[PDB]
Amino acid sequence: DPTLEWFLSHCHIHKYPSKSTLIHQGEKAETLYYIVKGSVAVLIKDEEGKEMILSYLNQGDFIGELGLFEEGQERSAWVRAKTACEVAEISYKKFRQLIQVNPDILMRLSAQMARRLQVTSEKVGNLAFLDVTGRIAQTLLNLAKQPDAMTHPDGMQIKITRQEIGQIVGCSRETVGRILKMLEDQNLISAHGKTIVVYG
Amino acid sequence: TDPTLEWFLSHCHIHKYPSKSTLIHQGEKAETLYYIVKGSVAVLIKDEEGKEMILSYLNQGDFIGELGLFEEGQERSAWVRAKTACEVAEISYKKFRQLIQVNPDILMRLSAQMARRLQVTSEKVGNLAFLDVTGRIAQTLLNLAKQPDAMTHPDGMQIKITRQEIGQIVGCSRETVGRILKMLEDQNLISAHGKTIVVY
Ligand SMILES: Nc1ncnc2c1ncn2[C@@H]1O[C@@H]2COP(=O)(O)O[C@H]2[C@H]1O
Ligand SMILES: Nc1ncnc2c1ncn2[C@@H]1O[C@@H]2COP(=O)(O)O[C@H]2[C@H]1O
Ligand SMILES: [Co+2]
Ligand SMILES: [Co+2]
Repeated sequence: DPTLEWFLSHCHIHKYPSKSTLIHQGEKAETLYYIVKGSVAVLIKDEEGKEMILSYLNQGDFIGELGLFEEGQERSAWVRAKTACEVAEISYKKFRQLIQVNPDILMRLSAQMARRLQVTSEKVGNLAFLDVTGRIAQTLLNLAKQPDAMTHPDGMQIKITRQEIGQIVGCSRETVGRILKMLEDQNLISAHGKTIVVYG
Repeated sequence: TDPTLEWFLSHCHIHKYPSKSTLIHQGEKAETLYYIVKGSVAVLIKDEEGKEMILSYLNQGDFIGELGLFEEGQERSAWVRAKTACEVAEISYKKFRQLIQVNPDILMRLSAQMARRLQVTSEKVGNLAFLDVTGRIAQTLLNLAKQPDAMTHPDGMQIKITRQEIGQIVGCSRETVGRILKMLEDQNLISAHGKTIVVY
């Protein structure tokens, strides 16, 4: 679509190696990103320093949008490259100009914000309403739908550490280990360390 | 005076909702957007058995029902309940989308609110994670003792909050809250005197 191409023509490209940080929580926010390639993790850290993965974002996702709409905003979270990342970046000042030229670019941005509120709202509810077995089950399904998932003779294969899962659902690495074992025993997955096949 | 808002409002029609009435039911097909002209509401989600978690309080000046705007056929993501007598302006998504094309500033106003809500709800995820209901209640009382209208007290800091309110913050039953406060008291973390609590 030409709207996106137009948008990108006003951006400039940065490349981020896997594990590098694109955005630090608390920074003054002045620029918008769009993921051209790769994936990032959005992270926050509780009052006792435990890291918490709010979301993964992928090709086609905007980042750094939350600071755009009122003056003097700080970045609300850390964003770290999960894989080699290529991102287009544009100043808020410039983006505001584009918005006036073609409102559709704001529509696409706002649509992702709405989706994120829906998703994050469900996540907070599940923290109270779902047990860790349930949260991990859902997470495994979600990861199987991610661009880095691999089709498998037996289903969809994912690569992920117990630590990462713990940071997603809010539990210890050991808890994850035990629950992965249960889900296996329940014939929902087949574990292989940092390699898991999800059935469906 | 906000010319942009008044223009938008001229395309709306007004509804009056009595205190405790439900403006929006989770699951209903979303086709309209609201703007609160007067009053306050609570946004809540519920587990299969109907236990409530409050996500936000919204009041005069806030949009509600915005999350289904960017793609037809979505369901309301939460319940919205009137806390006081409420007057809301309502408009179809179809009409609102036309306004956006005429003047994208109306979408900017909306998006500013979506962005604040995502930050707030993300913070709630970080707050509730890695804790069970007891830990969540302990944390909740500790945060309230740092809020504006939290009066000083010889033993610590005195706050006023009901069991139902606490339960809605952490997503548990008031029965559960009651049990937990008694223990917290026993463990010399707090002193509970009805709707009044002193946090040490
Ligand atoms: N709950 C969330 N879901 C998805 N993305 C988020 C969430 N919270 C923060 N972000 C992203 O992380 C970014 C951190 O910088 P910004 O606040 O400017 O913009 C933020 C969003 O792009
Ligand atoms: N996390 C949240 N914070 C603030 N408001 C919310 C949140 N989740 C849902 N809402 C509001 O509740 C509404 C329910 O209907 P909609 O999904 O159409 O639009 C939603 C928002 O207006
Ligand atoms: Co740059
Ligand atoms: Co109506």
